Amino acid sequence: AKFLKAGKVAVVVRGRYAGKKVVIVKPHDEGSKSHPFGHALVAGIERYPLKVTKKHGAKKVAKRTKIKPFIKVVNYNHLLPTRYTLDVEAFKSVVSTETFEQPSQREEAKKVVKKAFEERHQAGKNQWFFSKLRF
Amino acid sequence: AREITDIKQFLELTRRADVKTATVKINKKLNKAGKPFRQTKFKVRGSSSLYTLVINDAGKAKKLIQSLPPTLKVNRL
Amino acid sequence: SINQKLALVIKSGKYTLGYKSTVKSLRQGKSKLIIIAANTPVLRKSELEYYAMLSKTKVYYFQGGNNELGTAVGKLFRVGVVSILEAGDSDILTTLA
Amino acid sequence: AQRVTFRRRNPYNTRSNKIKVVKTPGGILRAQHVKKLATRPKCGDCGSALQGISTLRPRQYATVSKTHKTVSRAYGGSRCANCVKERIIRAFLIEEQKIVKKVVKEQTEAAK
Amino acid sequence: ALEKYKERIRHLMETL
Amino acid sequence: NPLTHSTPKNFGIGQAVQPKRNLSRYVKW
Amino acid sequence: AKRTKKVGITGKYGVRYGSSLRRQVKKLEIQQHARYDCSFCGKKTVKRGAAGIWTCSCCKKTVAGGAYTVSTAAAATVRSTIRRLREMVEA
RNA sequence: UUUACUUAUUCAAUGAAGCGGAGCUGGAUCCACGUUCUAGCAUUCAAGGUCCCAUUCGGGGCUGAUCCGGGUU
RNA sequence: GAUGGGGAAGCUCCGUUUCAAAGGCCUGAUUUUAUGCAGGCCACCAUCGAAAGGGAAUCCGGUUAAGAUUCCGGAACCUGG
Ligand SMILES: [Mg+2]
Ligand SMILES: [Mg+2]
Ligand SMILES: [Mg+2]
Ligand SMILES: [Mg+2]
Ligand SMILES: [Mg+2]
Ligand SMILES: [Zn+2]
Ligand SMILES: [Zn+2]
Repeated sequence: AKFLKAGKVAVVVRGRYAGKKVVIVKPHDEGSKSHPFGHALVAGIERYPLKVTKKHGAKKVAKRTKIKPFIKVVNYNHLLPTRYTLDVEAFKSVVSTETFEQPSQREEAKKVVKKAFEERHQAGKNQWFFSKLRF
Repeated sequence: AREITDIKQFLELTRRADVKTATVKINKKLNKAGKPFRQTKFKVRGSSSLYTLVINDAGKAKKLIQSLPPTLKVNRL
Repeated sequence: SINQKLALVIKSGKYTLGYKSTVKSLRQGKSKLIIIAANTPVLRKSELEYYAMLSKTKVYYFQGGNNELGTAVGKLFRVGVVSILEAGDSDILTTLA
Repeated sequence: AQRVTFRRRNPYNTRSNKIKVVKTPGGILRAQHVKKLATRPKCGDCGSALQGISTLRPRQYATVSKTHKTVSRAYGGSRCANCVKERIIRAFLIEEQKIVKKVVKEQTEAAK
Repeated sequence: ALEKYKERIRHLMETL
Repeated sequence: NPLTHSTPKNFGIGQAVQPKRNLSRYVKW
Repeated sequence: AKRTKKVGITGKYGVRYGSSLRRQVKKLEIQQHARYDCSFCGKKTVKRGAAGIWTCSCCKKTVAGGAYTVSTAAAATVRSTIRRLREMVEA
């Protein structure tokens, strides 16, 4: 049936974040007054962490594991859905319709998303999500 | 040559370190093809570019002339 | 035949024609079968197959190009992909096609 | 009725010796040498002109900022939006197909 | 602080 | 170590770039 | 309103070169200036760029082919023979 | 006389890169089961595995990537 | 049209990247043998040949007996640091 649910991982195909992997936080099938089309509120990774080896020290690993996130409202036609899933319970509250309207609650939302993504990547979950797409 | 429209920017340009000379030029023009009026152009000579500020108000132009810095070398007319 | 089943769907069922409407039906889950023409580019076909895998939708590969698919669906223009939204009068869904 | 002359010593109508007639503040007509017009940069995949990129002679690109020579997207500049989108789609789909084929080959080796 | 961060990461590895 | 992964390279024909090998037998002396 | 009874495209040559040669040229010129279906996008938009090179105005696909036609009979026979040999090798 | 050989001599190519032989190497005398829906991508002594160090930003060895040859093919 | 080479009794000839050891760069307290340079990386050929081909960037006004996009006045631009 419907696969564009919360927690679905997609690849952005248009815009500044083209080719980057996001996770859908809030779908909107019927649109709204702003963005009058089917769209989704997503959180993704702008700057992927670098690969680390056995020889890297603590400071180098800390530098190379940094993640810069972003939050975006994106049209459905500009998303390519995948078969992968990602838990969005940790930042479900901070990514909302009113987050984008107010400058700048986006900063707090991105801080929450950055902390969640970095903790999950350090835990070692969602290797495909945290791996950069090469094209 | 550049045209400036901000009065604070013009004052900063007059107080800039490399700026030494300015020129005040008076033109007699017509507003909306009506009565004659007086237009004043202040031209600050920078190192690279010449800055022009155009004022169509005689009283404001006189006030700006009074407010010009004293070390700046002003060439009238 | 498959052309007869398609004609029965056209005269009795619900359908949509074209890649964008087919993708919208697949995303909304309203699609039930997608017919893909033979001369459809492989990247387009792969994207349609991935969407059909996500939405659990059957795929049929029409033996013929977009001109033949347009003739089969009864139009005077080429169609690359056809999405069947509702086919109850026809037996196309319950058969092998 | 005022006739003009070349302002340089090349007397021939070559591609680098083109002129236009301009009236000066002195009230006279004079020739003015025109540089060859610039060509828009092209996409590396389809060959179409790149949207949002300034059109300059190749030496002049060293004098402008990075905003005039790029767009804010991956492959911004060298490739266009549609080609970038197509290669993103191709990369994702082919990687998924590679995973599928590896799993299928492992299952076939196990069953064989 | 580093030890506490390592403990938190290991707990997240267990519970995630 | 959850941060490290095994990514073997395919050095077969039509695959990743060949690694450096001792070509002393093929040296043009 | 047909303007010429038989010369057709070879009316640009006037009374020169001989009638049989003009007919021979007419056949191949009609072939080389005809419009052909694209095997990829399904549209009748393929025209000759240069001899042996056939480009589709839509979809920008370029195919090698014959000097004055897209596909020659010898090329079609070669294609069928190669298909039969490949099927025999696989089977 | 017939039949062989290579080392003189002759011809050609290359980035003198994978030649010849053997694997208590594996699968079935033959093969690398490392590459064939797609106008993507493939580069920083290679990641990983295993022995050390004196742990500290990391550094070494074997392997990954079988061995041997007195012939660049 | 030299060099590396190869012809020619020889003045000289062929050839233009070959048939050559044809040259640059990175790291280092190299487990120290005590004042001797070790570990690596990338590779192809001189030079001449266009005042109409390619090419960084300047205009206006004035000035002489004869100079002028070059001088003078004003206003710009390029390149390198
Ligand atoms: Mg010579
Ligand atoms: Mg020269
Ligand atoms: Mg010239
Ligand atoms: Mg003169
Ligand atoms: Mg001067
Ligand atoms: Zn393009
Ligand atoms: Zn076509």
